[PDB]
Amino acid sequence: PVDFDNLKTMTYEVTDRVARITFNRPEKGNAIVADTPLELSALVERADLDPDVHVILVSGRGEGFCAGFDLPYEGTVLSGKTQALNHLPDEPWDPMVDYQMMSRFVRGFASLMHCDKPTVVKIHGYCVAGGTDIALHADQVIAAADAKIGYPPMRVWGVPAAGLWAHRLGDQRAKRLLFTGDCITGAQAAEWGLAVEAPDPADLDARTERLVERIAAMPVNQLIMAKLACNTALLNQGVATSQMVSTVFDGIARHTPEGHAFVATAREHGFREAVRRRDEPMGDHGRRASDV
Amino acid sequence: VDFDNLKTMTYEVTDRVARITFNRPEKGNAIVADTPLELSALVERADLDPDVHVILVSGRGEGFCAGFDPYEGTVLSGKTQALNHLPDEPWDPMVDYQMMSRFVRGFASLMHCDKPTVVKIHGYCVAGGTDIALHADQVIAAADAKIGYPPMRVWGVPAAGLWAHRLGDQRAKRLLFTGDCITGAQAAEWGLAVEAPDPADLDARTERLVERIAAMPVNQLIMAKLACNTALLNQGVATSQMVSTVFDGIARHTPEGHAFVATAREHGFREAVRRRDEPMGDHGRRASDV
Repeated sequence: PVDFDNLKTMTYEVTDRVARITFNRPEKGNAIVADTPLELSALVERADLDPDVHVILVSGRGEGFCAGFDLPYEGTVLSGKTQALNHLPDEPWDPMVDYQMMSRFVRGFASLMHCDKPTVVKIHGYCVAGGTDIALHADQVIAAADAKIGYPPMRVWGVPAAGLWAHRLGDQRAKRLLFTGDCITGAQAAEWGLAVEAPDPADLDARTERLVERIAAMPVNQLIMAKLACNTALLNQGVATSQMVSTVFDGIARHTPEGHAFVATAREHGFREAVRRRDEPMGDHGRRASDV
Repeated sequence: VDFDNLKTMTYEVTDRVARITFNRPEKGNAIVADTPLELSALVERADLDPDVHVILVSGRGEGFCAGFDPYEGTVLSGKTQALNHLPDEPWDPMVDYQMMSRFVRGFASLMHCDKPTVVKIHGYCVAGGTDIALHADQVIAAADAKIGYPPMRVWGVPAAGLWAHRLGDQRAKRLLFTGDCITGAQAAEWGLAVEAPDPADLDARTERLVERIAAMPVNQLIMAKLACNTALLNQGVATSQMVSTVFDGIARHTPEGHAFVATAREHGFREAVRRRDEPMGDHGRRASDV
């Protein structure tokens, strides 16, 4: 059970009518850990139920919003032992054991889509890999013009479990990114309709505060109705099915020969080196742009 | 939810079957604030237990469920919700939606969970009871069980929004345009239930069904449910549920809804219900002759 007085991965503060959910592992690029979806969904529910909250603002401390997945469950399918056993390469694995695990990460992230009140994600720096599985669920994404946004583990070791790229970008632009693992800038993300605006990084915080203040100025009842109305169209696109099959695919990506070889490199040399070997050949390692 | 101090239902695993059994028979297993919370917590517990293959939901007493029967400083507080049911001031349908949608969210655990869910209906499953039951993957009903949504007559619209998905347009409308109930035998004929044993055989036929499902590997079962649910959810279930939950709030706040409550306060709820149904000839356990 989440303890609001001892949160592990993020902070919560209500200022006037804005509930601020702020990731708090800056030293690790706010990388996603087992408590991340639990804390996110609990805090989103708390904001939903607080009559003084009109809007939820999600952001991260440090150099970027979120770098993706980090490299009481005993006797459950989610136990560390069960999951580790299910990642051995030389024995048959169980994709449904994997599904039960990864679908619950996505379930927690999807709180930003299915909650009653408006959600805003502010992206500075980078929002890559699993970070996008969080961000794309938000109602409004506002990104620094120079932010790096995409899903590089398409190259090896993941398929976006949230399954939202086609819903947020359309077929052609989603395929452009998922067939390459390439990232786009925040500026491109606004041009492509992934973000609602892309202020220069110096103006990001001010434009974000401006956006959330305008939303918070609206009555809660009006906001909830607008969201229900818009979500009828969104969910009718088959979002639930995209997320299910993508979560299955993500488990497959982590268990193919390619996926195991990436993990073997990370085990031997660290995740940083594994990521370097993945991206340096493509010219976009680090904060580098992919020139889409 | 404290698994050692449950208020509305019990939880027991026998072999590979997780039994979630309602435990307020003196109140017809009527739904209260804790019911959706306990249901969804126990369903999750079952999903995560590798020794569980199937979830069996049932009720103690004379029937499955008769329908609807901490949050301080939240929108769900008793004070906030009571204020929102006053007749002579404008009410807020989104304050109501935040409350009723969360009952439905809990009940929808039976649809969205990973493992198969079976509901066993004896006696009755009416009104809010059907908002729970129709989410289950398999419904098995005594041939003489009474099933339907009588508060379509006044004071509700089925918040789960599942009748058209489970019966198709014509049969759903037949029940929702009248508040009539069907027997368990008719539920099987109409595909709402997978079978309708005589009441003396229901428990044995239910154990038989759950045993056949429990004999399958968990991974196979989860995949079958995922594959089938793609088609189910593509019917627009999310939308049906959302709009119906808004409509249920409306039903509770129309002049008709408020008049029903005024009758319940003067004569008691049991008598307000008798006066609703007796003119339609189907009060209590009486059949509707659909």
